[PDB]
Amino acid sequence: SWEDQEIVQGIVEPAGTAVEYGDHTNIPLTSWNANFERRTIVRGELGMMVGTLE
Amino acid sequence: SWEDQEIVQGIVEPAGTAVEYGDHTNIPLTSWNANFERRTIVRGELGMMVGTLE
Repeated sequence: SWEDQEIVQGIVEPAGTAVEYGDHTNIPLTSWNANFERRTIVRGELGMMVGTLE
Repeated sequence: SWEDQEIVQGIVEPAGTAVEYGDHTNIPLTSWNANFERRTIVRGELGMMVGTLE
């Protein structure tokens, strides 16, 4: 909006590996991780000056 | 028109580079420059002379 300072984008990485089944074996677990990437806004200005005789 | 001396064509170069915006910063100014390129007209003459016996 030209007054804001940053633009944010997210990223999520899932994780988890399968295991051979067993009745009494421990249950393996899945999970996920989250990261964010930010970009800064740069604003520029330019102007002009005009006289009368000019 | 074969009697004029020059043919003139204009050229305009704008100028001005932006700067980062600031609330209390100096306003940058754009401008322009003008030049006029001239080409000279060249006249050439050729004649003939015929005699009676010739």
